[PDB]
Formats: sequence, structure tokens, C-alpha cells
Amino acid sequence: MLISQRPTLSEDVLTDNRSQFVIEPLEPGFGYTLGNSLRRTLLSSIPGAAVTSIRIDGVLHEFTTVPGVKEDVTEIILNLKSLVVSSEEDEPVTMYLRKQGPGEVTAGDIVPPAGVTVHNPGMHIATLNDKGKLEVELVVERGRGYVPAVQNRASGAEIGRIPVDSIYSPVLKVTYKVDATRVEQRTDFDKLILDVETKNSISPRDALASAGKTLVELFGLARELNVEAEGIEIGPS
Amino acid sequence: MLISQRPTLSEDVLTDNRSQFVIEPLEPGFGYTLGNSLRRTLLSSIPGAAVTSIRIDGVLHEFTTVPGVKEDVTEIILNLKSLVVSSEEDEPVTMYLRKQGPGEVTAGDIVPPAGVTVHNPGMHIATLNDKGKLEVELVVERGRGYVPAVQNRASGAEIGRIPVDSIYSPVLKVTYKVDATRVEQRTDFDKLILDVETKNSISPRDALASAGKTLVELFGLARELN
Amino acid sequence: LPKLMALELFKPFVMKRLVDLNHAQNIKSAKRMVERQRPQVWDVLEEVIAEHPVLLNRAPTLHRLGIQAFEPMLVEGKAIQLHPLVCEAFNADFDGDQMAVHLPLSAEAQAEARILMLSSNNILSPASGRPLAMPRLDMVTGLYYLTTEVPGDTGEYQPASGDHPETGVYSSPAEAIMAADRGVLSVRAKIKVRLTQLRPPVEIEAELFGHSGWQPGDAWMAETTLGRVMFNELLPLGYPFVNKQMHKKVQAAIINDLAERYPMIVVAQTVDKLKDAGFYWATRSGVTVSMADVLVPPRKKEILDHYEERADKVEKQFQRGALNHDERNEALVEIWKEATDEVGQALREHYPDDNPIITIVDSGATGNFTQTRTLAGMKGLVTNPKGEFIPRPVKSSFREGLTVLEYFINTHGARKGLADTALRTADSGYLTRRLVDVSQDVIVREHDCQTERGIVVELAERAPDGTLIRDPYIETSAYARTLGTDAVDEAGNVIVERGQDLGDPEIDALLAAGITQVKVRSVLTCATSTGVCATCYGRSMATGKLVDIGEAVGIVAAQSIGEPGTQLTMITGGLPR
Amino acid sequence: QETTRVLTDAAINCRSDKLNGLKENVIIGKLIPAGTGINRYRNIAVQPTEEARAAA
Amino acid sequence: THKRRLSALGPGGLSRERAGLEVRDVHPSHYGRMCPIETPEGPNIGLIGSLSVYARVNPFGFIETPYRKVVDGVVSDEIVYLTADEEDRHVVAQANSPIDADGRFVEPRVLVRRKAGEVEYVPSSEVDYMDVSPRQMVSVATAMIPFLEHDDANRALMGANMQRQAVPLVRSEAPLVGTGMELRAAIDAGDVVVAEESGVIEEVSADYITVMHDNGTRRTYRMRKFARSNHGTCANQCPIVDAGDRVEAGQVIADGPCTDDGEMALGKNLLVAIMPWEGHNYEDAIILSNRLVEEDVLTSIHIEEHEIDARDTKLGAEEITRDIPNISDEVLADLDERGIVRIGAEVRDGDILVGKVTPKGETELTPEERLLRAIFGEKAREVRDTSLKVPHGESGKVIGIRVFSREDEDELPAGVNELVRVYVAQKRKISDGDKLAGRHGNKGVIGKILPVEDMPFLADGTPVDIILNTHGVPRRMNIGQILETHLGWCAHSGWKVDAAKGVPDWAARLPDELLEAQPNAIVSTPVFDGAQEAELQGLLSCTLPNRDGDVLVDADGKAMLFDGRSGEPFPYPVTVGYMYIMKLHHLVDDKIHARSTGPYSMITQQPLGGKAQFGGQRFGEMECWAMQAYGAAYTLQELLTIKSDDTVGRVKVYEAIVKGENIPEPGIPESFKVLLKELQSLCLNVEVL
Amino acid sequence: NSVPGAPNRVSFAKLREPLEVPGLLDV
Amino acid sequence: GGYDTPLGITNPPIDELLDRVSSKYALVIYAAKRARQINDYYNQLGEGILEYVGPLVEPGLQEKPLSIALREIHADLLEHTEG
Ligand SMILES: [Mg+2]
Ligand SMILES: [Zn+2]
Repeated sequence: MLISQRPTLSEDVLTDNRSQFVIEPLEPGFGYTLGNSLRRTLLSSIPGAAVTSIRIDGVLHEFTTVPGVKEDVTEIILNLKSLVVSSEEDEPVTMYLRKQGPGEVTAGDIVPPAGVTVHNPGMHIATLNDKGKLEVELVVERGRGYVPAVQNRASGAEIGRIPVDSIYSPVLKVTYKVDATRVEQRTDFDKLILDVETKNSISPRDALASAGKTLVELFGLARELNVEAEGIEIGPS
Repeated sequence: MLISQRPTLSEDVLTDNRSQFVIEPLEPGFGYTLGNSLRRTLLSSIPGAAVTSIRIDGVLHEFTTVPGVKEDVTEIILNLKSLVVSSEEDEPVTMYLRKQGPGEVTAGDIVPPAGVTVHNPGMHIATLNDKGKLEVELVVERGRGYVPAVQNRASGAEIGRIPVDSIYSPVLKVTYKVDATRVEQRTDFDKLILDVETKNSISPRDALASAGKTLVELFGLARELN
Repeated sequence: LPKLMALELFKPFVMKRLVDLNHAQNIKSAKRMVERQRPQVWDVLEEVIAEHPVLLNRAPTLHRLGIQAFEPMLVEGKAIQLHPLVCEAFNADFDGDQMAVHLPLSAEAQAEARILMLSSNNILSPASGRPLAMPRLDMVTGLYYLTTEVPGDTGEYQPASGDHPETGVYSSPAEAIMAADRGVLSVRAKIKVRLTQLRPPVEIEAELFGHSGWQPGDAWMAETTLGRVMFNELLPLGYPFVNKQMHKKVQAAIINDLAERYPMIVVAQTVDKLKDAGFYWATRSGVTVSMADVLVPPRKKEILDHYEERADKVEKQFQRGALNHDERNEALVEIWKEATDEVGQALREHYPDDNPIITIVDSGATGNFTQTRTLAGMKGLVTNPKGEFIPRPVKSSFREGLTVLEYFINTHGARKGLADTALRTADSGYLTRRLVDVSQDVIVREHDCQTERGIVVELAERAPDGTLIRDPYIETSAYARTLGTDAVDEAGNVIVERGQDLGDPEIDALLAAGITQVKVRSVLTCATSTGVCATCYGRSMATGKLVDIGEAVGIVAAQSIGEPGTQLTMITGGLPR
Repeated sequence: QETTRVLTDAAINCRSDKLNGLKENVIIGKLIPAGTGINRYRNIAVQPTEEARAAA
Repeated sequence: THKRRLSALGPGGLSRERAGLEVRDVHPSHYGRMCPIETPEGPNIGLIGSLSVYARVNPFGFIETPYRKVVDGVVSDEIVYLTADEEDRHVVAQANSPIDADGRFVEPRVLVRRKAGEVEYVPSSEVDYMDVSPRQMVSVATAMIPFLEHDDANRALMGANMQRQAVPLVRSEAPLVGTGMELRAAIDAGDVVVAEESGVIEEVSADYITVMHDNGTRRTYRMRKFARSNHGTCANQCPIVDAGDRVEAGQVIADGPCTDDGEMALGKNLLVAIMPWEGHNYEDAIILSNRLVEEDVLTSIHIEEHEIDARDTKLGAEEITRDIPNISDEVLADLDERGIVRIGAEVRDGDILVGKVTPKGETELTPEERLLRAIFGEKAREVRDTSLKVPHGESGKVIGIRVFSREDEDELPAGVNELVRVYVAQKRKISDGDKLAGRHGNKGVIGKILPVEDMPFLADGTPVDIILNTHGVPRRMNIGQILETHLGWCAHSGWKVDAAKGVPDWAARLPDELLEAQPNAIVSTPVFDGAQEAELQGLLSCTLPNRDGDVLVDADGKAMLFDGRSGEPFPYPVTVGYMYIMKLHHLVDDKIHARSTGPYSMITQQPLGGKAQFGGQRFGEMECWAMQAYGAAYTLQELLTIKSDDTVGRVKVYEAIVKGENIPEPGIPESFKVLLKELQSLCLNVEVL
Repeated sequence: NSVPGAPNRVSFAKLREPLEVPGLLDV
Repeated sequence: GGYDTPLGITNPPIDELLDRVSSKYALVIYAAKRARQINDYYNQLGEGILEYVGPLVEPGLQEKPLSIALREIHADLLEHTEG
């Protein structure tokens, strides 16, 4: 059996990291059969590093205030979460961010240890009014998907480190929709249209091929049941 | 933590032509989609065989009746739309059927040439009496999906030949379900248990392998190819 | 458009266009090839259909939105696939209706089909100004469920400071969607997202930014649901945030606002996005109907027994000789009306606010409460063939199953209503016909007759302690008019000068000034010999701006009065009046 | 209605018609004088500007 | 139901426009004689009705009805046919009254129908008559709707009128849940070959059957196969007995068009859900599964009849022959040596069916044509090529060919030497645009047909067949179509009341031997005496598992469907069941029309069509009003001048189009230089200034 | 019921039918 | 401002067209006459040259003259004068 055609992946470059790929022409109905799978894999199948839990000096019991900073304690958290970062030593690897005197703290104000790095130093994190120094201790680790705030196994037995929701996936948003190209010459085929916004940790083209890989190594499990089979074939590129 | 291991697909056989396939572990929210994507291919892209057109001697067209038989021609056509045949070679090989005297012409009474075979010899095609004589030659072919009756005028066939609908689909019923443990301490996984039942033409293992091949040979065009 | 019908309509055009490309020796061979349906033609037909608008029409054609131009595109099958939003303007339903398709030929014809009669240029009705492409039955309950708020749902705004952080705030809609794909967050649960691409409401932005609180790249944490973020993703970028559960009236208001403040090419795209979201969420809405969801009032029998005692005492009084026939008949009618209303109120009290049969109505999607009251509860009183009520009355409800006599009595009104609907729909045509025959010479002639005479309107008659409450019917009397004489408050100075359109802002300013009489120019005093002038006629209702100098504004005003005639029910009450 | 007695008197008075309404034109088949039939509209002169025509 | 009809209009009676809305209204005397539900929807409501079931016609022409006379509160069995006159004078009881094993009205009072027509209430002493059973008011076509007492009169009327329009399918499967009027209305319809005298089968064949009566002489029945009906359907017929079966007088022997095992079966049972699916079933639209197309579950047959005649003309006699004027040789590869086509030829649109030719006469050809015949050495002929060609959009095999000839004693009309007819058959599948409908008046066209793999499938893997919308159920007051959806599932799964210690309160009454039913079991529910709202709910908590013990439909009657397209399950349980739907005869192949340029009437030059002629659409008046309201003068004039009458305009625009030039601006039509002449014929001097 | 070889269609009815349907085509 | 990319018949937008004309009828006749001119242009190219000019804008592969006329009008490449 032969597909009697070949779908072509024709990329398209929107703003620096907002590519929009299209695949055509798929035989009906394969748009949905692989669109949702691509979406889910891109979303929750790529490794990546993110912050897990932090601790702010002077918040032990007072849980919404910080001396000398405009932002409260319930805003710094959702201000850090969106801090793109990459790591390679898979283990809790704490970092420290401190700064004194009146001024605006930024991503580049923190000194990452060996193995971890930051990809957006110009990010606004907080502003110290005057004559007040802030010190924070973060924990960075790897993973996949989106793990909500992992309530540690202390529920009080901890020094007061706030656990924050983690965003491991390098991509941030994915959508798709199919069409009906060439209903007479192609006899009602499909035209998949992806749209992937990617965090600036990796391009939106090196974060799809990896999904294709991790998916071809998962659908193979089945295909490695009777090698001498007969499916639909595409052929050479 | 990026819990690191590999999903392993194992098979539990329930009956002759049905079986379950357990795949685990998978990332949360990934079981349903994977099961659906396997089912959506199993039901549409499995290659099989099926009779395309048939010709009977005493009948010119399809809206007539043969002398002696009980059912008219279009009833024999319908009864012949359930034949489960598995052609091996890729070409329009023909099969013959000839019966005389009173009795029942059951699908298991067809002489299949070398390469093809009938997998339900208990099917009932038609019934004859002392004055009944039924001779019909069928054309088996290859293909996938479902192709409507190829118009006779489209091809250069004689008046006798009669087109018929073809249903190439070895698979009969596919379902699934997940068991998402997702114990709430941030170490979770899924467990997809597909369940496949075929029409005695090809075992479930072969159906699932062909589905896996069709999905792998088409997800690769989004692989490092780009 | 079915490829067969397209190939029949465009036979000459394709016959020509397949001669340049030498697919036929001459026009005769081309005609023969087309009548034989050779494979070559299907390639040419797609090249000739491109950008060739066709006029679709449905009979009867009551108002000027019954004939609309469309950009066709070939389609397999034998059905004229119509867009779901133009089903209201046409009044067509898909239970077996049929539409006619015509083709324009000349260049002027195609220009008119592309400019005047196009589908996406007529959103607002020419009679009232409201929109007609607004969502309806399915898209309405879709958006209603996409934007409704549910207290206590999953992932709700927890904040329980004292032992941990809030645990209900998100970085941005992206993280919210990521957590909603999992089971963590529900789409209808109050949260606190941080938006950076939706302009905050006037109230917030006023203080948060003040100078210019634009929303291209500046964040503003807002506490809402996730559904409303996904909804406001649909509306334009500049349009402010809404944060309100989207009933049908709210959607009407929003679409009318977009139709006023924004161009015409944005409203159509917004409506398409809204229909898409509405369908997609209506499917996930879980709105089914099972006889286990048609609840019956819990204590109907007690009310029925009370009113039974009442009616039996009345009938016994009659039998005794106290009141004549008609007296007892009317007393029984009154008693049973009271019983019907009290059982309806009990039913409405019993139903939960999320019951499917009751949510399909609450969201203005379709139907009304009375129907539900007749499904579960009591049917009420059944009219006679002549028109008088029956003193029985019908007690059971269509969910308990009526008896034989009740059904036989109901058939009376059931058939009478059908006959009357037939007669009324047939007789509204004559009224429309006379209206059009009397007012065909009224067409805009000059830009301004430059007269001074003019009528006056109320505009929120003053009040004792209300100082000024809007007149109820102001949107149909003082909108889309042009002031004739400069309007001023107490001596003060000018508040609004002659020659304004009296829109929303000018109306608000005038009402603030506290004036309850504004002299407005009207076609009742136009000074042109034959026809009226654009300034006297006021603003057009379809375009939203001043009328043109060629509009046949007589037939429009006749059709607007004659079209809704089919809704006229009932000294005479209804259409005869 | 009663076209006979509507014509037998117009002819006497030698009366004339102005074709001013939009039902006389539809009766005699002439182009209706409303919308895109007005003279100001259906007598437009359309020719490229000299600047653009220079490029050709 | 075409018989048993009574039309107040026609000769010797009133008319349709000169009869006020008083003979239309239902009279309280119609109870038992004329059905109030069944009646047309057009401008005939009340003028054309249908007889009841139990009614009977007096010797004079007055309609009677049977009652049971009760004497002293003791309901007897003395049936007495009362007319309409002597019914009011008496007092009629109610059909469903608590009689206790003898004919005694258990309760002290009873409902009645007194003379005037009111619905009074009386003691159990004056009651002298009582109906024989409920559904007396209901006609035959209406007595087949399950749960009629739950539907509104409008929807019940539409359902009763949408059953005589169904089409006979190829399999003709019986309905899973109907009423008692199925089996007793097919054997009387006259299309079920009923064994005459109790005998024993001797020989059966698709063509005929033979029964050997117990007394010598046998009898052979001849069933009609593939006979065309009057409306184009198929009149097939097939035996339902073997060569040994014993039969008794009255038993059914051969099924009919829409029958199955000798009882009415107008449609098929389909698994239906009640959710709105992504906007494809919007406002009465319906979506189907491909299974209904693959497995020939709604395939129907249609047989059309074309006819031509060869007469004698002024120049001679028309001849039906294979020879033809200038024509190819590939348009004759299916005609027999003597013209008419051969049985079995797969014809299509435009092909030739009968080879006809008529004398041309005599003319004179211009140079360009004479210099062309000489080149191609084909001297002209004196015959016209007027054959019988298949109309537009029609195909399918050729079944039968009938031929009559004056020369062969085959009498025919005046001046007709030959007359031929050709029957063309066609198997039509279900296709978007074909109207469907249930028993309860709900209808809709088919808008989308999803592949079998993307359709909400139950937890087992079984895809729903049709997907009805919800917003149509409430506001139309036809919740009946929901109850049968619930029951339809029960009778499909099969139940077993758990009363193995004591019959539960809810089901301690209805029948015996109905506390359990094998899966896929048939049931019935008379019109006004059937299941009860409190019984289904009791029959819905026992829905034995399909294969592995797993109840799919919870107590409320709702499953948990998986979205076949997105993969994940829907968040709320959906209602699913088995509904019995029928394919109506309003297919798109009949409606779809078009016309680029056809024939025009001779007297009035407006377009005109017929059997094989397009016909041309009618641009009415209100359409002109709308056009004017738009201000589009050119489009209106074009629709009025160069598309209806202006002969010098139609050709002058067609030439421009075909040559690719500009369409000439519409000037003043030529239908204005004729008004001036028609005036000047009256001595009226009209001048254009 | 009252037909030699009719199928067995269970009924939900509760009452009797003293009179059986007439010869529908009698009219 | 910024709304979206129009598709087919809806391009170019009318809101950006009604500024080149007083009302919609004038624009209708404008486009009709420009399209008639363009179509005459295409015919007469065979024999001796003529004075008809256009299309001023480079057309597409197979594009109707009315759309070319509308694209030219939207670009401000030709003026008119009402009656
Ligand atoms: Mg309708
Ligand atoms: Zn004026």
C-alpha cells in the first residue's frame, strides 16, 4: 500500500518565537488523528528546567508583605514563575538572589551556580524602596509538563519555603485547526495548521522535531510487534 | 524530576479474535489521546481484501431473480456483502461457485484459487430447490477503507458483470480506557489498555502493528526531517 | 454550491474559458464536452467560479434582507450549504426548506452584488438598527456556558493566608490553559490571572494608568474566571474587558457597540469567531434532555385539591341558583387561571438553576417559561373553536400524559392556531403590498432642504425625585435623528448644536444638562417638492451613518412595517388594528 | 383598474408624464430612477490620473 | 390511508375558498367517527379528514360507532353501534374506568359526555353506554405513534402526516417499540400475500409459491417482483416460509414493500444521542454515521419510466430506428440492432434510450454549409434527430422495455404508429440533503455524515448512529420522542425485574410475564394505554450488561460518551437510546434544479420547461421590491429584460459572454415598442419627448 | 393475537379489547 | 487600524474604499466602468494598439477585471467626476 501522495511540512516564521507550521495534504481523516497528539506531545513531552520552591527572608508567618518592596509576597511568586531558565544537573540546585539599597532588581542580579543559566536577564523581579535589602533562595529542577505547587512532605515542618507551581515545558501555548483543501483534485483532504508559541529557551522548530522523535519512539512500541506487516507507506522524501 | 523510563506495551489475549494491549507509563493527560489516535487509525487504515464485482450466468442485471433460488439477486448481493475473505496476492484474482439440486449455498462452498481463502465457512448465501442451479464467479481484490461500487460504464465490462460495494476492514471493534493513578504528590502516570476485536481475518497483533507502522511512517515527516 | 448546479449555471463561462486552454477545438466541441461531463471541465469551473457572487433568495421575501449575495465555492453533494448566521435574516430552517440561486451577468450587476448585496455588509436590520448576525440558539448557550461563573468549583481562588500562599493566581492565560488541560483547574472557576494583552475596563485603567492606559504590553492583574479570558480573546484588541456572564442581551449590546465604534470588516470577523467558540463550547456544555430531567413540582396535588374545593363550591353555588351560567363559567375560568399561575410559580421555584431544560431558556437561547410550565405542571385552560375558554380545564402535563377527553379538547385550539397562522401570514402580504404601493415615490433627493420646522420629542420626562428618568421608548423616537434647532440647558451656553446625529454620547450629555425637550428635524416637514432630503430623513439604520442621495427610503419603510406582521396576534387588538 | 377611463381622459387633456416615480419606469421597462440609476451616479467619468498613467 | 379518507370539497359540495372557518373546526361529535389529529397541513385543514378505527358507515351514509351498554352500573358486553343523532340523547361513559371484574364502576362517580357536548361528571347510575376501548377517536395512521398522549397536537399531526410519505427500504426491519396497529394494518393493506386456505407448503421460489390444501387441489401464489409503484418506489415481495412449514388460513406468506414478518416496518432502529455536536446539527439538521451508508441500512430503490411515441406527420411518418443523422459511433454501442437500448445497459445523464428520427421537410442551405458538406462528402438528409434521451441527473440500469405498435393490433391513441417505454432502476444511498423523520413529527435534512471513527462512541466502542439536537425537544412539546428513546434502549438490552422476593411497588401492576425480556425483545404501547412515566424509570434500573457485566446507561438513562474526534470524554453524561426513524420521499435528486439556457414559450417569450427541460426559476414580485430597496437598478433590469423576454437581448448577451466581450449595457427593451403599437391601435397618439 | 403466525409483541396495556378492529377496508 | 487579513471577495475592505467615494452607489459605478475599460483592454490587444490603458496594477494568474478595478481604486490611481 502507498499513500498516493506526500504531506509536506512547510514552516512559517511569525515573531521571533511564534512559528506556525502547516502540513498538507493529509488524507481524510488524519488531521485530527495526529493534530491532537502533536499538541499534547509538544505541551507535556519535552524536558526542561524550572523553579519549584523559594523562600523569602521575613515571611515565616507574615505571608503577605515585604519591607521596602512595592510588590507584595503574592506577586513576587507569579513574577518569578515566568523566569525562563535552563539546567543540566538533574537535582534540586538552589540559587541565591540578593540586593540592597534602593533600586530595581532584575534577572541578571542573581548569580547562577555551575550548570544552570538564565535566558532573560532584563526581567523585572522587584523594586526595593530604599535602605532595604532583599534576599531570596530559589530551587531549580528539571521535569516535563506542568506540575502544580508540589506541597512538600512537611506541611509545616519546613522553614517557610513557599512552594510555587512549576512550568517545565519549553512551549507555552499550542493550537490547531484543519481545512478541506482540494475536494475534487485531492478529493476532500485535510490541511493541518499548527500554531506554537515557545518560551525563549529553544526555537519553535527545535521543540517540534523533538516531539516527533519522542512520539516516533512511542508509536514504535506497537509497530515492533510484527515487523513483517503492511501499512500505508509514504516512501522517500 | 522528569521520571525517566520507557512505556512498555504488553498483550493480554482474551479470545481467538480479540485482545487487550496495556501501555504504561505515560505522562498525565497523554493516555486518552494516544488511545484515541490508535483507534482512529485501526478503524480506517488497515489493508484487507473484499470481493469487488460478481457475475451470474442467468442474470443480466441486479434487479432480477434466478429460477429456483429463494432470495432474489439483490438479496444474494447483500448476503455476499458480509464475506470475510483474505486475499494474499495483489491482483484481481477470481473465485468460482457452482451448486445444483436442493440445498443451501453457504459461503464455505466457494472454490477459492491459490492465494485467497474464506474465513467464515458457516455463512449462508442462498437456498435452492430441486429446480435450482446457482453458478456465480466473484472478483476478489485488495485495498483499504471503503470504496463504493465502481460504475460499470466507467470500466469496459460486459452487460453481465455486476459491481458491488467493497469493505476492506479487518478490524471490527476498537475501544480503550485509562487508569490515571496520579497520586497527589506530583509523581503521576497513566495506563492505556486498548481493546481490539477483528473479523477473524487478521489477529489483533497484526492490526496493531500495521497501525503502528502507518503512524510511525507519517509522524516522521515532522521528525528531524525538519 | 453543488458542483452540478454550478456547472449548469456557469455553462457559457466555462465553455469559453476551456477554449483558450486548447481543451476543445471550438465552442461547439466545448458545449458537447460540458454536456458530457468530461474530466477536463472540473478544473476550469474552479477558475471561473472564483470571485463571482451569486444571489441567494428564499420565498417569501418579506424584507430587503431576503436576497443576499454570496461568494460561492464548489461543494460535493446536492445541498446548498448555508451559513448559520444568515438563517435569521432569511428566517429559514433546515427541516426541508428550499432556496433559489440567481447569477448576475453584467459588470454593474457583479459590482452591485459585491458592494450592495454582499452578506457581510448587512449585519444591522434596516428597521430597528439592531444586528441580525448576532449569535442564537446554539452559539448563545455555548457562550453562556463558556462565561458563566460557578462558586466552589475546582481550583477556585483559595487564598487562605496564614499557612501558605493564595494558590489561585496564575502567571498568564497560557499557564491557566496548561493547568486546565490537566484536571487541576475548571474553566468556570474564579481565579486571579495576570493579563498583558487585554485592555482593562475603564474603571480599573483610569486609576492604574490614568494618562494613557493602553494594553499593548502592560500587565494588570484581574480577578475573573478563565472562561471570560478565552471569550475576550475573541473581541478586538482595543475593545475593553467585559467580565460579565454573557446572556443574549449582553451579546446584543456588545455587537451593537462594535457595530457603532468599529468599521464593518471587524464586526464580521468577530461574529465568525464568536460562532466558532459558541458551537465548540455548546458541544462541551452537556445540555441533554431525558425524562429524568423533566422534574414535576413536589406539591402540585395540594394546590390542585385546594382549587378543586374552590371550583366545586362555585359550581354548587351555581347549581343551587345563586349565579347564572355565564357567572359560574367566568368564576371557574378565574379560579383556574389562579391555579395555573400558582402551579407555575411552584414549578419555577422547584427547578435548580443548572437544570438543562431551564438553562436553555434562562440564556435567551430559545423558548420561554410558559412552554416549560405546560411541559411539567399543568396545561391550563384550552380555548374553544369560537374563542371562548373551556371551564374544565386541562390538568395533567405533557410529561405525565394527558387523558382522552383532555387531548380531544386540546385539539381544538391546536388546529385553530394553525388555521389562524395560515390566514395571518397570507393576509400580511396584502398590507405590505398596499404600503409599498402608496409610498414608492419617496426617495432621497437633495442633501438638505435647509428648512427650520421640526417635531419635538420627550427624552426622559422629568420626575419628582428622579429629576429625570429616560423615556422608555427613546431608542425608537430620538435616535438616528438630526437636531433642527440648537439645544441648550438653563441659560448657560450651547450644549449641542444644530446638525448632530443624536447618538449615545450626545444623548447622555443632553440628559446630564437636564433638558426634556429637543426639537428634531423629521421627514414630516421636509421642504423638497418630490421626495425627502437626507438631513431631514436623518441617519440610515443599516449603514449606521447618514443616508445616501439615491436611497428608495419609501419601500424600506413599507417593508419594515409589513414584515413583522406575521407576529401580530389579536376595538381590535392585532393586525386589523 | 379601470384603465379605459384613465386613458380616455389623459388623452383628451393631452397630459404628459414625468417618469418621476419608480413604478412608471418598471412599467415601461426603463431603468428605475433610484439608487444606482440616478444621473449623478450613472454618468460618472472614470479615467486614470496623469501621475499614475505616467508609469503605464 | 388514501382510502378511508373523507373530503368535504369536490363536486356537489362546498368549495375551498367559499367555506368559512366553521366546517374546519372539530365538532364534539367527531369523537369516534372522524379523527381530529390526522389532516393535511396545507390550505385543506379540516376539509379532508380520515375515518376512525372502530367506526362504520350506516346504510344511509351516517357514521356509527360501537358502545357497550351498561345497565345498573354493570358493564355488559352488548355492543351497539350508535349513530351521531341517538348518542347525544344518552349518556356515554369513559373508556378507562375502574371496572371490577364484573362491570361495576368501583368508584361512586364517573366521567361522562352529556348531550350538549360538555364534559360533565355523574353518579354511577345514569351511565348507560361506555366506549369499547380508548383510541376510538384516533384514526389508523395515528394509532401507530407510541406515547401519543405525550405529544402536542401539532407535532402529533405532523407525525401522522409524515408516515404516509416514507419510502420502502431494501431490508424493511420491524420497529423495536410500536403499538398493536402494526400487525393488524399490514394484513389489511393488501400488500401481504395471505394464505387463503389452511394447507402445507409444497414449493417456494423468489417468483412464486405453491400450497397443497388438505383437500386435493393446490393453489399457486405469484408474488410481484420489482414492480414500479405510482410514485416511483419499489413493489418488491418475498416469501417468508420454507418448503415444509404448515400454514393456516390468514397467516402471512410473503412480505411486502415496507413489511417485515407480516407487520408494518417503515424505517430502521438507530442508536441516537441527544447532544448538539459542534454545530453540524443546527436548527433541525441531523448528522449520521458512515455505517448507515456502508451497510446499506437506508438504501432504497427507485424505478422511473420514460416514454416516447412515433406518429405520422405532414411530411410522412416518424420512424424509431438505429440509423441517425450526423452522429458519432460511440453513442450507439448500447442500442440493439432495432433502436431501443438493451436491458442491462448502464445508462447515465445525456445518453440515448430510443432511436427516433423525423422528416426534416425541405430547406435551402447557405453557401458556408454547402461548401462544408462537399468537403466532408456527406450529402445532407431530410430527417431531424429527435430521439428520446435520458433527462438531466438520472442513471441506473435499464430494467424493462415495453413496446406497442399499431401495425401489431396494439391499440393506441389517434395517429400513433408506435409507442415505447423504458424503465430505469437506481439504488439511492443516504446522502446529505435527504429528509428524515421519526414517528413524533420531528424532521430534518441530513447535513453531515461523519466517518465511522469520529463519532461519540459508548464506553465499549460502539459509535452512535444519529445525533439529534436538544434545542428542538423542549419548545416543540414532543417529549414523546424522548420516552421511546429510553424504552427503546430497554427493549434493546433486555431487563429482568429483581423481584425474586417481592414484586416492587412500581411494577406490581402492569402485566405479568413482563418482568424480564430477552435482549432485543419486541414490545408495544397502545396509544392512550401503554407504559407509564413511573414504569420506564423502573425498567431503566435493569439493563443487563452487554457482554461483560457493565451497565452502560445509568438509572437516569444517560451514558458517558467519548469524543471520537478529540479523544477525551465529554464532561457530562449524555442521553442515548434506540430511536425508530424513517427516510422520507423528499430526496435532493428530485428537488435540485438549474437552467443556463433552455426552451422558451412561443406565445410569451418567457422561459419554459417540462420533463427533460430545465424550466427556469420565477423571480416574483417581493423579490423586485427587495431589489429596489437595495437600490440595485441594473440587477433588477437585467432580471426583467435580458433574462425573461427580450429575444434580441438574450442572444446578444450570450454571444458576448461566449466571445468574452463586455455584456452590452441594458438599453430600453423591445417590450416597449409594442405598448406604443397596442396603444396606437386605439387611435391614441403617444410620443416620447 | 388472533392471527395464526404473527410475532409475539409483548404489550404494556392494562385493559381488555372486547371488540376487535373491523375490516379496515370495509368502508 | 489592524483587524485581520481579508479573504477573497472581502478584500479590499469597503471601509477603506468608501473614503475614495461619496457613497456606495458612486463606487459601484466607478468599479463597473473601470472593469469595463480593463476588459476592453484585454480584447483589443491583438490588432493595432488602442488608447485604453490598464490594468495599472500587476494582476494575478487568473483574476477577474472587477477585482483589479477595486484594487486600483483602493490604491488611489484614478479619479472621477460625478454627474
Ligand atoms: Mg421549515
Ligand atoms: Zn427636508
